[PDB]
Amino acid sequence: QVQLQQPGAELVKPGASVKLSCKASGYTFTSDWIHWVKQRPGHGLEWIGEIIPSYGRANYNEKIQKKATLTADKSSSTAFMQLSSLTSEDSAVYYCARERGDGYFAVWGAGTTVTVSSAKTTPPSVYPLAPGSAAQTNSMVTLGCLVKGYFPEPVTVTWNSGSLSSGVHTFPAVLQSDLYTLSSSVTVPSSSWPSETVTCNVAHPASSTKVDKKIVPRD
Amino acid sequence: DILLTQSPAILSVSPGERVSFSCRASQSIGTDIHWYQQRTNGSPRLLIKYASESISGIPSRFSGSGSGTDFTLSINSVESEDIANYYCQQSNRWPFTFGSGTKLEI
Amino acid sequence: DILLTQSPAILSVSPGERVSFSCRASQSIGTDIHWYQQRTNGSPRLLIKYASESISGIPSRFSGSGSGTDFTLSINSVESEDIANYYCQQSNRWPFTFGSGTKLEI
Amino acid sequence: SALHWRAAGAATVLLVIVLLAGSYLAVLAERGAPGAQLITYPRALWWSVETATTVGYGDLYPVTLWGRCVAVVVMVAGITSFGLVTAALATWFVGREQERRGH
Amino acid sequence: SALHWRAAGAATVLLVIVLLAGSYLAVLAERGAPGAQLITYPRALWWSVETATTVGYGDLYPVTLWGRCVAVVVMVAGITSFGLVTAALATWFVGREQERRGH
Ligand SMILES: CCCCCCCCCO
Ligand SMILES: CCCCCCCCCO
Ligand SMILES: [Rb+]
Ligand SMILES: [Rb+]
Repeated sequence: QVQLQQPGAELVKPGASVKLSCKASGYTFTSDWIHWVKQRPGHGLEWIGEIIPSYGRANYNEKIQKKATLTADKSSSTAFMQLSSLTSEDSAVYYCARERGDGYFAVWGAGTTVTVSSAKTTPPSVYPLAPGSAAQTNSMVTLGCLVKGYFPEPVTVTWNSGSLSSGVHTFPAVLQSDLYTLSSSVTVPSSSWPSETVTCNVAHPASSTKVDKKIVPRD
Repeated sequence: DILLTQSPAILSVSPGERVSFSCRASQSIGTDIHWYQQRTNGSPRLLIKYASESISGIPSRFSGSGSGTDFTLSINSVESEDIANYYCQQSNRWPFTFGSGTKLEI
Repeated sequence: DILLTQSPAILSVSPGERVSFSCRASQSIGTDIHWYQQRTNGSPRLLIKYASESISGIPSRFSGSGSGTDFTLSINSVESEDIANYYCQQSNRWPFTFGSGTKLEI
Repeated sequence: SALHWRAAGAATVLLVIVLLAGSYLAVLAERGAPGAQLITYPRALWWSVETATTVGYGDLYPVTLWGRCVAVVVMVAGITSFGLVTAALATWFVGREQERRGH
Repeated sequence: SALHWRAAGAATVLLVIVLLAGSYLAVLAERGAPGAQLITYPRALWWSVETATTVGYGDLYPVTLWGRCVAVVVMVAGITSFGLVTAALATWFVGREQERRGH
């Protein structure tokens, strides 16, 4: 089971601050250190700092400007990272990881996408993508769903609650007028649809919303 | 602070070949180098610890070698699932540091 | 005798940016590097001791990092008063030595 | 049993405790100091053993004030413990020799 | 109290004095010698402690004649002091054991 649980996203206004959390599970030892790593889109992994829960001490990367403050709650096994007075430069994915005091990050969290912007949160509109009436088919058929008008990133798209993973392409989002848009593709044997249902599931953490949208042939 | 150089930044290999990722440290760090794999939109995953130690749940086709300042992460018979970014990390001297990363391309 | 290289000799930055001064030692000196600021017609003033230790009476926007042979003096949100020459100094091995200096220009 | 022997044992258990605690505290004190190598527990424990015995190869050593204070406690505990075993062995040979002389 | 115990204490205070004086003299003797690292008091004191205990990691050591002479005095003071504690512990276990045998 997921050893480190992090919230999917956090939207922050420039100048404001946010407190990221990381709930641990699995084995815990007095020698464990929880690390935080920053990764901006398209870049590498940058070490932020670390903390030792059983003692409460934290160390920080001296090479960068200090934006973080680390703490930990022993009873709830939760590690926290208070980011303050952020700017667009602070927008990135922030991972937490557990090190058993032996130098390597045995496990990482799924990461929390932090977006620094003034824009407002906007859940996505999901639209079906069924073939047109004159579209001829082969042994396979491609379906999809359009996810547009959302903010901030990200969204997680699954097919049939995750039971359908093969033949799926979820394209990177494009930003236009403070809103993102993307589409996801799915290909199944043509003989199996619509006999067997096909539904995309779209989760948008920033708005705590997850909607479904069954794909049925056009009227 | 130890600098980890990963060059080339991109490796183009054909399916089935043996590929090798390079990692050079600005100073001798014994075998305190660890390797991670990060697929598109995924979080990092430990592949090799201490330059050559296996990790359970990781395909046997992954191996590491080296000591001192030169380290190598190898993959026998590369395949589609191995497409990702590969990072090295050192734990010899504080603070821990990461390499710039290397993308595998088939 | 330890040589301290400070390059570039001049840094041109815009108001409010974060600037970074480099200091490289001819050999490893741990964290025994100290930084001084000298304004026009003024005497030197200690800014950072032992590569990263704060000094009382010095603006919090000044910080230092590094160890071994590579050291950095950073200034968050630079401003007019920061215009001056910046020198590093090592106390790891006798005799103590100074870097050639770096001028900040806004 | 006899004092010297009990003290020898106690010294051993107490030394083991100092090694473990020292390994833990060394890491705690050293992380945060750029350049420090005494920063993971397995090697820190090796460091504590070579300090307690005074072999001190020099492959690992504290660079911070607290790390060095931890080191002194380890050194003193090791030196004292081993010296206490020597004394226990002396008290043992002295008694036996008193017998062999029918005194 | 008893001699051995008083001597043990005296040896400790005298050792502390030698460490401090040694830290001071080491710096005094080493500055002026190019390449020397035993040149600031805080680390010199750390050096004196690891010489007195004989751990001698090798991160610091004198390179001049006078520094080395200072080092010998420190080593001898440390070795003697710690050895004197061992002997005091021996004199203690021997006496106690004489009791436990009703002699
Ligand atoms: C023996 C000295 C106390 C143990 C070390 C504590 C270090 C805390 C962090 O600075
Ligand atoms: C124990 C020897 C005397 C102390 C060192 C004095 C050095 C004076 C400068 O050369
Ligand atoms: Rb040594
Ligand atoms: Rb030694």
